[PDB]
Parts: sequence; C-alpha cells; structure tokens
Amino acid sequence: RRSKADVERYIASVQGSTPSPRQKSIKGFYFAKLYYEAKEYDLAKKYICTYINVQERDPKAHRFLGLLYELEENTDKAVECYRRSVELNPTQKDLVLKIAELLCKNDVTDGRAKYWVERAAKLFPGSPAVYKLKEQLLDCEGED
Repeated sequence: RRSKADVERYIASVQGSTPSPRQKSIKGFYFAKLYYEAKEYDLAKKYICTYINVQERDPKAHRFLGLLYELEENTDKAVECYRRSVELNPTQKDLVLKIAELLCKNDVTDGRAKYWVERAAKLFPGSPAVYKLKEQLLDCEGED
C-alpha cells in the first residue's frame, strides 16, 4: 500500500539532497516504479521519460515504459518501446515474441505481425506460442 503522498516524500528528499536537473532526472526510474506501486501510471510515465532523457541507452527503462503502455492496451506505443529496448539489448529474445503477440492480438492488417512472427520463429524454434500466431496469420491470408 503505497500512496501518492509516500512517493512525494521521496521526491522531496531527492530535491533536498541532489537538486540539479540531471540529479533529479537520474532518479526518475525509481520515481516511476514507486508511482507504479501507487497506481499513478501517468506520473510513472512522466518520470521514466525524465530518466530516459538522461540515460537513453538503458534498455530496462524503455521496457518499463512499454509495460505501462501494454497495460493500457496501447499497442503502437508498447511496440515502439519494446522495439527500442530490444535494439539496445538484443539478448531480450522474449521481447521479440512479446511484440509478435501484441501485434497479432491488436490487428493483423498493416503487415507488422508477419515480420515479428518470423523473427520470433527464428529465436524460438518449435515454439507453440509462435505456431499459434502463424496459424492466426495463415487463417487471414487472402486467396490468389
């Protein structure tokens, strides 16, 4: 049970001890996670963005922003964030499957779903999770 007031007290502590713009921004992942604990999703997005601005190559921060968008069923923004996270740390094979799953769940008509299913198939050979997506794509194929 974390309240808005609890998170504000921590932000105030940071402001009192490390008050520069970058110093406040570099605590923004902590602030975002605490607001998430406290169900303040808009504020969590605001603060993870301050952190990404000063630590742009941190793959965990884009992934967390992607998680926030995914929870809102904002497919395009979630995919954008997960794609950036993968680019920064491509050991996250899981995010390739996640992107394929999100696109297939949302809409299989702009063509991105096929692209990501193929990449996921390569990273997870024989995966039934991937085969389910390939079946869905085959079902919606047009006829010659």
